[PDB]
Amino acid sequence: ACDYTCGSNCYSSSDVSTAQAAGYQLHEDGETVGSNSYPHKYNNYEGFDFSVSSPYYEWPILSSGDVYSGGSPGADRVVFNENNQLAGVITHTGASGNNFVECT
Repeated sequence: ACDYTCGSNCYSSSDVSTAQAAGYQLHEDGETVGSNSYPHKYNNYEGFDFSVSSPYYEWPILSSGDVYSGGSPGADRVVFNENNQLAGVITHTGASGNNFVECT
């Protein structure tokens, strides 16, 4: 199981989906979290090979705390579009300017 082990953290790809509907439910609800709109749309440029849609989105995924709301996730950050599908787990720290990149 856990196919997204980043920073030495075998995250469950099935658990990432739940957190995937976390930043999504908010993006579609129009509401927001913390106070800076965490769930936003990612344009992508590095060089991925996702196969979902164009209008991606970013939101932090956790496996112990809970929905991002009172702390600082950063680094891991599964992407998505508007159906809680899954663009891929990208990291925001393993690349200059914590750019995003498939967890490898």
